[PDB]
Amino acid sequence: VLYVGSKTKEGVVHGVATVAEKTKEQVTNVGGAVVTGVTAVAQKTVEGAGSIAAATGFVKKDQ
Amino acid sequence: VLYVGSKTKEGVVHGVATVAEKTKEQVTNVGGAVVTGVTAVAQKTVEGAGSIAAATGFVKKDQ
Amino acid sequence: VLYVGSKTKEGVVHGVATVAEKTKEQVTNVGGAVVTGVTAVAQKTVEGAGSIAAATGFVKKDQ
Amino acid sequence: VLYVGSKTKEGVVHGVATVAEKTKEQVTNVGGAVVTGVTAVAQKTVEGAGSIAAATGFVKKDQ
Amino acid sequence: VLYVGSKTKEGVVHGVATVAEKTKEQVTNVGGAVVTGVTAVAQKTVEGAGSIAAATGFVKKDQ
Amino acid sequence: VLYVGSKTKEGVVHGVATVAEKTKEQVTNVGGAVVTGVTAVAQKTVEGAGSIAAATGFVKKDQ
Amino acid sequence: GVVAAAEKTK
Amino acid sequence: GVVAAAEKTK
Amino acid sequence: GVVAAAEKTK
Amino acid sequence: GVVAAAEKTK
Amino acid sequence: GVVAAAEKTK
Amino acid sequence: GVVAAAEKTK
Repeated sequence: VLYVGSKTKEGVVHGVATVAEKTKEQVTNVGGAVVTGVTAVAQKTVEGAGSIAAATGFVKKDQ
Repeated sequence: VLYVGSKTKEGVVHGVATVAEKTKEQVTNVGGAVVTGVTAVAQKTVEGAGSIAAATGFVKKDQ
Repeated sequence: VLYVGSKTKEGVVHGVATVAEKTKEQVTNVGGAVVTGVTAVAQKTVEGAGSIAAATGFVKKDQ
Repeated sequence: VLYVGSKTKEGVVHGVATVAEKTKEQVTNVGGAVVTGVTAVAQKTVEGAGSIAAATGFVKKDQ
Repeated sequence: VLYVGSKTKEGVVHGVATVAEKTKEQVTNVGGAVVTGVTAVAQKTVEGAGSIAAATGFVKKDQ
Repeated sequence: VLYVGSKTKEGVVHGVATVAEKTKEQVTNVGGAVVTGVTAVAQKTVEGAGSIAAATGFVKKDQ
Repeated sequence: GVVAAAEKTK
Repeated sequence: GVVAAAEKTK
Repeated sequence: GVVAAAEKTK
Repeated sequence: GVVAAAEKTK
Repeated sequence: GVVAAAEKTK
Repeated sequence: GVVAAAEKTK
C-alpha cells in the first residue's frame, strides 16, 4: 500500500443549487472583452497556466 | 502504508445554494475588460499560473 | 503509516448560502478592468502565481 | 376599475434553493405518525381547515 | 379605481437559500407524532383553522 | 382611489439564508409530540385559529 | 386490541 | 388496549 | 390502556 | 491607431 | 494612438 | 498617446 497522489479529489464542484430570477439582463460590448455568468466550473491543469473567467481588452504588440 | 500526497481534497467547492433575484442587470463595456458573476468555481493548477476572474484593460507593448 | 502531505483539505469552500435581492445593478466600464461578483471560489496553485479577482487598468510597456 | 380581491398573490413560494448533503438518514416509526422533510409547499384553502405537515399519533374515540 | 383587498401579497415566501450538511440524522417514534424539517412553506386559509407543523401525541376521547 | 385593505404585505418571509452544519442529530419520541426544525414559514388565517409549530402531548377527554 | 411491537436485536 | 412496545437490544 | 414502552439496551 | 468610440444618445 | 472615447448623452 | 475620455451628460 503506497497511495502516491491517490484517493484525491482535486478541482471538484458538487451540490450546487442556484436560482436566478432576473427580469431583464443586457450586455453591450464595444471593443474589448466581457465574461458574464460562469457557474459551477471545475478545472485541473497540469504543467500549464489555467485561467477560468479571464478577460482582456485587447493585446496590441505592434512590431 | 505511505499516503504521499494522498487522501487530499484541494480546490473544492460543495454545498452552495444561491438565489439572485435581480430585476435589472446591465453591463456596458467600451474598450477593456469586464468580468461579472463568477460562482462556485474550483481550480487546481500545477506548475503554472492560474487566475480565476482576472481582468485587464489592454496590454500595449509596442515595439 | 507516513501521511506525508496527506489527509489535507486546502483551498476549500463549502456550506455557503447566499441571497442577493438587488432591484437594479449597472456596471459601466470605459477603458480598464472591472471585476464584480465573485462568490464561493476555491483555487490551489503550485509553483505559480495565482490571483482570483485581480483587475488591472492597462499595462503600457512601450519599447 | 374595481379590483375586488384581484391582483393578489396568496399562498405562494418562489425562488427557493436548497442543498441537503446528509450521509445517513433514518426514520423508525412504531405506531403513530411521522412527517419529515416538507419543502417549498403552498396551499390556499377556502371555507375549510387546511393543515400542511400535521401529525397525529392515533385518534381513539371508542363508542 | 377601488382596489378592495387587491394588490396584496399574503402568505408568501421567496428568496430562501438553505444548506444542511448533516452527517447523520435519526428519528425514532414509538407512539405519538414527530414533525421534522419543514422549510419554506406558505399557506392562506379562509374561514378555517390552518396549522402548519402541528403534532399531537394521541387524542383519546373514549365514549 | 380607495385602497381598502390593498397594497398590503401580510404573513411574508423573504431573503432568508441559512446554513446548518450538524454532525449528528437525533430525536427520540416515546408518546407525545415533537416538532423540530421549522424554517421560513408564512401563513395567513382568516376567521380561524392558526398555529404554526404547536405540539401537544396527548388530549385525553374520556367521557 | 391494537399492538405494534417491534424489535431490532442485533 | 393500545400497545406500542419497541426495543433495540444490540 | 395506552402503553408506549421503549428500550435501547445496548 | 486603435479607436473604440461608442455612444448611446437617447 | 489608443483612444477609447464613450458618451451616454441622454 | 493613451486617451480614455468618457462623459455622461444627462
